[PDB]
Amino acid sequence: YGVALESPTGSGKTIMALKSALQYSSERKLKVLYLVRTNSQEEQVIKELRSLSSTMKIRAIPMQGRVNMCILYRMVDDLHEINAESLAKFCNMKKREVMAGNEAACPYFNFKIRSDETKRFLFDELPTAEEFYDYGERNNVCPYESMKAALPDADIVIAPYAYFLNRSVAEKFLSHWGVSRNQIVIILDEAHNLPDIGRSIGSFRISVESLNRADREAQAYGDPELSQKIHVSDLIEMIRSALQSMVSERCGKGDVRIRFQEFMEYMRIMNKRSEREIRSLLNYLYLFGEYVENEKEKVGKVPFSYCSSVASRIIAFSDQDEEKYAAILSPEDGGYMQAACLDPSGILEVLKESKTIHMSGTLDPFDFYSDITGFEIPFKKIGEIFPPENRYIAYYDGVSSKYDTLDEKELDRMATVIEDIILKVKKNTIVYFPSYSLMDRVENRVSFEHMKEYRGIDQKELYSMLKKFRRDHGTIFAVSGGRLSEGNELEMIILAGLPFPRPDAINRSLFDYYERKYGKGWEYSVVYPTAIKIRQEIGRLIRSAEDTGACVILDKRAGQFRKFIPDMKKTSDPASDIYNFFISAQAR
Ligand code: SF4
Ligand SMILES: [Ca+2]
Repeated sequence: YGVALESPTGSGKTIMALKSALQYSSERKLKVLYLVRTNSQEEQVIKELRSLSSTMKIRAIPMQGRVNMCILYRMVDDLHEINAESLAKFCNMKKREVMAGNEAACPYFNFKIRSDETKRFLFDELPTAEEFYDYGERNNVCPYESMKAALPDADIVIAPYAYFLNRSVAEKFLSHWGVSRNQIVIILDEAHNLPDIGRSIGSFRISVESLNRADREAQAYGDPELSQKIHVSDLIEMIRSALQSMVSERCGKGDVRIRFQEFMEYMRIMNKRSEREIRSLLNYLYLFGEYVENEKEKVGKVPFSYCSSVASRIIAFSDQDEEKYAAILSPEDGGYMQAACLDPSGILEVLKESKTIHMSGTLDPFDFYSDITGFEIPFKKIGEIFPPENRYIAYYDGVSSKYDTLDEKELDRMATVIEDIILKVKKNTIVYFPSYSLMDRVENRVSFEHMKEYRGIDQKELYSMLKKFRRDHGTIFAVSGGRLSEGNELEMIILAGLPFPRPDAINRSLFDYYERKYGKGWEYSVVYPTAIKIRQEIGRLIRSAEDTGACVILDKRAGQFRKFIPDMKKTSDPASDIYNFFISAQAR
């Protein structure tokens, strides 16, 4: 039901896909779906599809949910949480008012949704979703409805994972396409993220600021009596103080694992009631949400209720999840409790109901991906092989890690070794750190003109640095997991510390899960993901068979990763060996 392929990185990954997935494609009616995580990857796919469009016929359109593609809803209202359901009701009512006679109701709903001009743009130019949104904006035509209008005559579709893996959304999506999950083919772009996408989509949380929000909604819409003497506002106060007492009492320096029944226990003891009562009041809150939703709708607002969406998430929290999820409490962002999905096999399972094709270029040992993802498929290493002498991977002793976030002494060795390498190699380097504290500690010990990448991010200032990166000079600092992971220019990578997952309660839980299941919690929850994080930087450094680069790791326990990286070396003088490597590269 699936195939996993590995291509050496860059400009090819998605061309190879249709070149390895014209198999089936259209001889058995099938539709080609392209799932993508970030919008940055989306366009790296679409740019490829655009190139091959002149080769032979392909009719593609990007597809995304109203949550992204509805223009109106951000002007009419602006909520801090939202969902596809509420936007459905909202929009359907607007379309009613337009079709009834009030075109102003929603000025983006008109003939242009079905016009040749619009459909020409979608197929002949094949924009990204962000690009087709902009088109729609300037042309006063709804992007979403346009996509859905163009969909039934589309052979190929490029959508986010979070769109399709939303069960209720996928059903409407396919009901309009005409295709069924039998008649589909799904290409999983950068499928090395599949495990993480599952755990992400699967998880949910109830945060204090979310209760705060429902509290204001409660006051807005009557704050009626749920029980005789307990109002909506009172119930919310009960639920927030359960959470706050839990965060106060249960956790210190950060996250903590708790048991799901604990919240209800805290709920029961504090307020002197049993489950029946608390379950009921929680239900009566969801019902109030339903009232709020109806009341917002009949006015013309987006019918989204914080009390409705909170009610369900608490019910969901307290009810299921004991085996495949973990109950994490957290002090962050006022506090929240979370259902951390530890095993994404059950979320991703819906995919093997269609034919899947797992594209990456970075999932070295497949067993881990198969065991984690729960995908029992063949694995082929389809990719014309780049020579190993064109690459240089090595790890270094000096900066010996007895602790993972301590020792000023061994942090000086981190600064010096870096400074020796960059000043001597003199090439376009980016130094990934495992955290912001180590990067900030190193930067003030270091004394060379570099380029920061601190929290805040914002899309505009990311390019301002990227402009000066490609053009002149060289060095850039970044935290590994950050947004420099989304991209000639590059040449050397200095992993200033091996990018392990943080001492989370979640990562602790994941270890336990893959300890109780395979007796290898370390290999499954720490190493394999870290190896795949590394390989990715190595992969984004060398994309061509004629491109060159180096990648050092400053870590004493980096030796582990030889069986994941079969051409890694070890160094005691990395500065000189990398320089000696680059002299050998220049030669040719
Ligand atoms: S037609 Fe209007 S209400 Fe519907 S998704 Fe488009 S902008 Fe939103
Ligand atoms: Ca509802």
